[PDB]
Amino acid sequence: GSHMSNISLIVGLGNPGSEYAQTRHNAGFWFVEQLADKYGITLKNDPKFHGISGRGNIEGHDVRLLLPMTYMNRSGQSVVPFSKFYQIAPEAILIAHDELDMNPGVIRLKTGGGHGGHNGLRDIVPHIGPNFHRLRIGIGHPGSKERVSGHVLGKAPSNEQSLMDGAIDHALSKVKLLVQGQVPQAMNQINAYKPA
Ligand SMILES: [Cl-]
Ligand SMILES: [Cl-]
Ligand SMILES: [Cl-]
Repeated sequence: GSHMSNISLIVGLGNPGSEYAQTRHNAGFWFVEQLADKYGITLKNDPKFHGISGRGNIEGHDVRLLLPMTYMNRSGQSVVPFSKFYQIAPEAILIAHDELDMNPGVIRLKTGGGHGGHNGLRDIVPHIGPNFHRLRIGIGHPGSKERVSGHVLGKAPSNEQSLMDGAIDHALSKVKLLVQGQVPQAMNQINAYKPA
């Protein structure tokens, strides 16, 4: 199983299919796919856990990566059984997700808290509790609430995409701290990111 607060499972939230791959609600997929390429972790089909998943070495630590293929609001149907099967406690999980309550180009590491309205996190917290870590990738808010599906399922304009891409890149550089259990330092260094 996992061991303490060394991060050993990194989940990226999103929806499957080409039609959703560039949408804001796939920000977590972007981060995990980029992380997998950085470290040479193969993301392969994982039908048992309704996802795409991988396993490999990050900086001397055995780490698993998971992209649920459930659709966002059923993400727990992948995350929960996967984490349970591999005996990964919440404290060793990082979930990367889009965050409506933060600007494009803002990124933060958070431990605990609720779903903040995010329909993927909403499907996970009831089962494993809140005590996992989150990489909150700011995407902005559309203003109004009847309109959240339109914003998160949109493809950001180029300036906003560039801001998110820079924040994600910064966070990739801090995964070494996370897999080493240096959550406080990683939090400080991630949360200090500015785009310019
Ligand atoms: Cl959705
Ligand atoms: Cl935060
Ligand atoms: Cl969160």
